Amino acid sequence: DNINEDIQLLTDFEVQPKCVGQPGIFHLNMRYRPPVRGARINVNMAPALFDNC
Amino acid sequence: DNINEDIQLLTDFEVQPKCVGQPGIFHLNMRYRPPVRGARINVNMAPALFDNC
Repeated sequence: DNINEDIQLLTDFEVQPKCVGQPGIFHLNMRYRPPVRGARINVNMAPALFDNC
Repeated sequence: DNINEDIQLLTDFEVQPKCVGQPGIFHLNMRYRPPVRGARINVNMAPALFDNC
């Protein structure tokens, strides 16, 4: 949808309070869309027999 | 005379009103020319006797 807003990387400094976050710790949030299984295909056949309608 | 315009085939959809014609019904018009009997031969003999007329 938006790879820029789906994957975010923050340091531990911008997640934890002031002077509490530790250096070298990162927080990666990834909002991805995996393939789905595919459960049912509801097919609705509608035979058309008329030519002038 | 014209075999294309003498033999015409229409579906029932292009003959009946909208959504009224039934599928699988055809209308064949054939305007043919049958042999005629042959009733009389009016023969008109005209003997010609002159050479310079």
